[PDB]
Amino acid sequence: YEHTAVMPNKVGIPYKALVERPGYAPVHLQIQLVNTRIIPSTNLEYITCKYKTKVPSPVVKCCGATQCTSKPHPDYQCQVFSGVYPFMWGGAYCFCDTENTQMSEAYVERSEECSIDHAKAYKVHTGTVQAMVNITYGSVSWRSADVYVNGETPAKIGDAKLIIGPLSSAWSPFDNKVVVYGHEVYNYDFPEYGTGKAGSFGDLQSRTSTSNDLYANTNLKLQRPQAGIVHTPFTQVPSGFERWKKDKGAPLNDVAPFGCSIALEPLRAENCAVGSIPISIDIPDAAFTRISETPTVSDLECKITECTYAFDFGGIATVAYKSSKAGNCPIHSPSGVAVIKENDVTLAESGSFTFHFSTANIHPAFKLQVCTSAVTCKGDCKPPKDHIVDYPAQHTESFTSAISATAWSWIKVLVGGTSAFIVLGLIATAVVALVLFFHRH
Amino acid sequence: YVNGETPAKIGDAKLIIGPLSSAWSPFDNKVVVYGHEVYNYDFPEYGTG
Amino acid sequence: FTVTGEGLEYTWGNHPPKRVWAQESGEGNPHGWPHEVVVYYYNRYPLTTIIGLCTCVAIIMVSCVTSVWLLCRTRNLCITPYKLAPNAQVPILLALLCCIKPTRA
Repeated sequence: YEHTAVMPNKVGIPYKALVERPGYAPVHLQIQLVNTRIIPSTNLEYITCKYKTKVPSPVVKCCGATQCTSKPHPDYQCQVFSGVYPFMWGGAYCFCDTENTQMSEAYVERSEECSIDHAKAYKVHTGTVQAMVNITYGSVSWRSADVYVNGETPAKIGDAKLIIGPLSSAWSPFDNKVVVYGHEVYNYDFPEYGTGKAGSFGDLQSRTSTSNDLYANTNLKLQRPQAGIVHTPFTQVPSGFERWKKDKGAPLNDVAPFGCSIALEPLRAENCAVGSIPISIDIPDAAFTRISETPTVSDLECKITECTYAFDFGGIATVAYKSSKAGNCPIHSPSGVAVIKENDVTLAESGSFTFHFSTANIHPAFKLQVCTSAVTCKGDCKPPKDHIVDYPAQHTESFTSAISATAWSWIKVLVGGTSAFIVLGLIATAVVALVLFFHRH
Repeated sequence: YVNGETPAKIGDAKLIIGPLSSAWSPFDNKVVVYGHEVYNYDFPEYGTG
Repeated sequence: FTVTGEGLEYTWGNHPPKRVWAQESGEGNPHGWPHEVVVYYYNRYPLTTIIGLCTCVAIIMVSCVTSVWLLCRTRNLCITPYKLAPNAQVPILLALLCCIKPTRA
């Protein structure tokens, strides 16, 4: 048998339903989610890290000139200094006074730390959504396996067959371009591998962590070695990646709405709460017993003992019944006024049973069906003492969940009396018109 | 690279090829690649057949 | 930090995150006098019950000045076919019941 419905996109809140095969006893059904992961499709563009500029040994011609060509290196620099006359240990290095030449070339490359901490640049696209469901039905225990949230694919669990419907919202916390540095994820824009302004984010752009070609502009410039000392000095702007790690705001796993915890190894967005998920479950035909082998109850009267507003199961009710035989049959409230803590009861011959429920109304007007027989329950509820709890609400608050009986009496008085005060006015002009018409003849 | 940002050095010049005026692509959302020819085909999506 | 019924989470230092939700306690009492009813709904809704309070007195003011533009017009048609000719005997139903001005002469 196939049962279709719509479940909401909440994780810890179970969905309860009562399937009704004709000619057979009803079977309780319980679907619960564990995970909900949105997995966008990403492709790496470039990584970035702190640079490390190496300087080769300069050549010191004693008297002459040595020019350099152009080398295929990122941010390569050449500048020839004339007339240096350097000193080393053990006397002066050169002889030809006031006519000398120093090479002093410099070159920018990736640091050794770039294999460990590096920000990875991605663009995302819409990909797969998958979840993890928990299923029980009848007398079968809990079974769980991860499904795919597309209408087309079925995933069997136990002996059933579940088709989780598509999500009704295409919302995703990720932007078009993201930066994944270390543990956290940032919503950011890139200089698109061509540009980089030497001090913000893209002063070193490498397409792969082991790539050979490298882009780097760090405003490298060489300076004159002074006072006859053999060294190659240079001034350049500091690293933009080192600056970005100071001046970055909050990561996406602290800003994302709906409580989406962001994971990393497939770059997921776990456990969001938006929209609703349709369902369809193929219950096996061997789980349905014949209706004649079940108790048939009658003369049900339900009185709600104590009720309250609270997020947990704060309502207690008792049902007095009378049954033909002793057995088990599930209970379920089809309305949204209350949810039921219990799933089934053990019956006898003309006894009683009690159950726990949670609601948001002052006056609950729900009904529940036990042993394919229904009974209505009414009552009153009280405000709870607790101000803040640490668990989500089991129920769903509606638009008219706050209006009491006394507040609706003032709604009807303020509407009924003032509308009828115009009806008295409108019937007054239709009477004196009739009186003046009868004065005409 | 055809985007208005990345520059390329062709000899001693520097060319920045701008973005295309149309975002038209011949491929559909789902394609099938058999041999050396592509097809604009839909999918049974791994659960159906 | 203001916590609503949707929830709020906070991380302090290197501690794991903690989530808290707000219940619907309130301060007032809905089953009582009209000053007690409004106070309870003002704390629960501080954004909707100040509009519906102004709307309900806007409709009442409109419906009151609509009716007295029609009750006084009707009473102005009781007097104009009787006060013109004072010799006509005014019936006893129109003196007090149907319209307010009583008999004389």
